[PDB]
Amino acid sequence: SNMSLVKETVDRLLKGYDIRLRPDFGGPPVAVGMNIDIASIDMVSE
Amino acid sequence: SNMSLVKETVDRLLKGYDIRLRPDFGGPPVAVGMNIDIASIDMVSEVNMDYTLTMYFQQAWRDKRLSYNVIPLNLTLDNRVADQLWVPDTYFLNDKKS
Amino acid sequence: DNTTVFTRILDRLLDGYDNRLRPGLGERVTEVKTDIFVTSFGPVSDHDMEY
Amino acid sequence: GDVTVILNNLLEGYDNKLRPDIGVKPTLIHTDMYVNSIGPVNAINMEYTIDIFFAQTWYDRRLKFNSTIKVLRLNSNM
Ligand SMILES: *[C@@H]1O[C@H](CO)[C@@H](O[C@@H]2O[C@H](CO)[C@@H](O[C@@H]3O[C@H](CO)[C@@H](O)[C@H](O)[C@@H]3O)[C@H](O)[C@H]2NC(C)=O)[C@H](O)[C@H]1NC(C)=O
Ligand SMILES: *[C@@H]1O[C@H](CO)[C@@H](O)[C@H](O)[C@H]1NC(C)=O
Repeated sequence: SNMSLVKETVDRLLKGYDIRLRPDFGGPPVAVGMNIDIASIDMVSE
Repeated sequence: SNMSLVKETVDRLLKGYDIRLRPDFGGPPVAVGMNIDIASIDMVSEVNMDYTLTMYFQQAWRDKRLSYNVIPLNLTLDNRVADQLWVPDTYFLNDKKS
Repeated sequence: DNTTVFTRILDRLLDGYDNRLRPGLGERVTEVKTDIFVTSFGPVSDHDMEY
Repeated sequence: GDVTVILNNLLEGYDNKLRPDIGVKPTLIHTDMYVNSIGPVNAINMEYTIDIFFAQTWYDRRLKFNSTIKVLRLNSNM
């Protein structure tokens, strides 16, 4: 079943994962790409 | 070192401590003294029929469970340890927002 | 993969640490050096007497 | 009683991070709404208030159980 594969994979990926350290903690910087989808601009108050 | 003894004392105090039980749970009532330092009376609204006040609200009581005789000095602790201690369930009846 | 070394430094630092005792609790005063960068001084409300 | 062991068996080895049929087929969700009140219409802020009971139904075969009981009726706790 694909459920067992996905569960094993997700358990392995989160096996011993340190949230305190970023990707490439001591190495080069990580590049973050940003998208924005503006749904509304509500109230422009003077 | 001194900090090691203080840490040992605090760990001894808080191990086996039941926060669900008041001090003297099956005995005489615990006396709680209150004192207040009023810092502001801000808005006195006739529309809402209320007033806002800011205060330092201090409650003092005795808990024999939290007694220690090794360290001779008073212990100011990180405020989060309040979550691990019993505190009286004081409320304000005429309070609307706090 | 040098992330495990830093992970070990981090978990060894907190090994035996007690965040309920200020540093120097029985020995000295803890000195806190402070500074402020005001990114924006907001509006003033003379009605509420606040800023 | 027996509902406790049913609930314990349903949640053993259960990963709530994965939708049912996560790599097989899409999850089909039937939706119902009951409108208790369509509140005030604010025309200066271009909005209206509405209170509803929102109901969602789907199938999770990890939650399948064989018992004399036909339906477990639970509060928010689970
Ligand atoms: C209403 O008041 C009570 C008590 O003043 C609040 O309960 C306290 O809630 C905080 C945060 O949810 C608890 O801290 C948490 O501790 C756990 C470890 O037990 C930690 O994993 C969390 O990260 C967090 O630090 C605190 O223990 C808890 N104290 C008591 C005595 O229950 C409650 O949150 C207040 N409710 C609201 C809506 O403000
Ligand atoms: C602890 O506080 C009390 C009251 O504030 C004071 O009388 C006492 O001397 C203090 N103890 C020490 C060791 O400073």
